[PDB]
Amino acid sequence: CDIHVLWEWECFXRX
Amino acid sequence: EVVKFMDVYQRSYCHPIETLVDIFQEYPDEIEYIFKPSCVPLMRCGGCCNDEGLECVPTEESNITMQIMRIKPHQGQHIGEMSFLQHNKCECRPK
Amino acid sequence: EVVKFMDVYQRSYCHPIETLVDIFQEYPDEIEYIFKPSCVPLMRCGGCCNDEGLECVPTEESNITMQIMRIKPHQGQHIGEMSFLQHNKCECRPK
Repeated sequence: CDIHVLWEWECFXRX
Repeated sequence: EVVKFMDVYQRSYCHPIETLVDIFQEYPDEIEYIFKPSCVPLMRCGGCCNDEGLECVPTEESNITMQIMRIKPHQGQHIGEMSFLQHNKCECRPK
Repeated sequence: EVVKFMDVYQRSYCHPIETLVDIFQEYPDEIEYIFKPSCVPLMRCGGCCNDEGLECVPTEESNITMQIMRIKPHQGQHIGEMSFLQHNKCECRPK
């Protein structure tokens, strides 16, 4: 999940 | 009536928003005058990025023209056209 | 189109405006945590007044609740509710 761009639920999985 | 997470994130992520900006910021050379109004509304990049080592900065600029009242001390009240810079797209880049 | 004087003035006069506010500046006490998103959209007083001896100030406030992600270093990501102050009415008053 590239830090420079916006959003997917499955980026927020990873937290 | 709680605001849901993905809604909060989407509304706060780096994008152009209506921002009230003091005219002197854009025309510091004309600091002797008084302007009415003193503030003008302009689309400008704001909001946050995914990281605290990135800034929200523009990539596409453009100009808008507005009628502003201008008063010089010991002189007249004139209404006239002034140009301001607006931001059309933004990006998160390293700070 | 050139924006007409009266329209510039109406749009920029003291009123509540959606504003992107850093969560750190609202809770300096909770400086140990990281927030995602790190700023939020809030109705707050902005704009200008007829005079340069008046400030735009709130006359009616309320609270809104948002889902924020709170990260502690060497700990988990928890999404919980936080509360922030909003301005519902604004007026120009002396400084």
